[PDB]
Amino acid sequence: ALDVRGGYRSGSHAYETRLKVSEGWQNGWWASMESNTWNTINDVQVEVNYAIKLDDQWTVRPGMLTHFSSNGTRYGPYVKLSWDATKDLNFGIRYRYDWKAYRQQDLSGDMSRDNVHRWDGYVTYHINSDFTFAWQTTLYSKQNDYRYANHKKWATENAFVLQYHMTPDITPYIEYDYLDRQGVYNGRDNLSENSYRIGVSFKL
Ligand SMILES: CCCCCCCC
Ligand SMILES: CCCCCCCC
Ligand SMILES: CCCCCCCC
Ligand SMILES: CCCCCCCC
Repeated sequence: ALDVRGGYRSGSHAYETRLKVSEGWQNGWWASMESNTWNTINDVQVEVNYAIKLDDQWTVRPGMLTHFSSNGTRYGPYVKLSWDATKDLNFGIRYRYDWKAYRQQDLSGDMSRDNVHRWDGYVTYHINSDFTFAWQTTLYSKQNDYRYANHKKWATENAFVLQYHMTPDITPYIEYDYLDRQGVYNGRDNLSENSYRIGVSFKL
């Protein structure tokens, strides 16, 4: 599947575009590659996991998200648990440890590693043949002496996605995210970060 997404961030006063290609294999392997651009008025991420079928409803996915930026490489081993409660309702939970392969100045001025503990919760609800609603909730916290742009050692994200199944292989969507007070505009941080996004996913 190919996903193209454009987004506006209200606190950062910035536009971002994501181009993403993802595929599940019948042997259980799954992978994704994406690029994200950032235009104030950049990253590449590779994700791989393996789907362990516990039964017809339950799947465990050991995986890793590798994140490439100009600062360097960040490795995010994870485990995701997925439950298809019904054909129309799926729940998911993931814990990921984001470990930076590069050292950065911490809040005390010492060189350390800005590693992160990250949890995501997922609910996907196929409302009817036309629409699917998905919510992803996220909590991450710092392992070491660093902070987020909200002046805390932790922050949240909440992503709300409405997908319209126009075609069986074309799915336009709209999305609203609240990314905590993590907006940064001209060195000034602690801004409310609303995120408004529109995209479309294309199946083969
Ligand atoms: C899923 C990998 C677990 C890594 C946790 C490390 C905590 C210091
Ligand atoms: C068994 C996983 C529960 C997922 C919680 C959903 C939070 C949006
Ligand atoms: C179609 C009306 C029910 C949809 C609400 C469920 C959560 C988005
Ligand atoms: C079912 C949608 C949940 C919305 C949560 C909003 C949290 C402030």
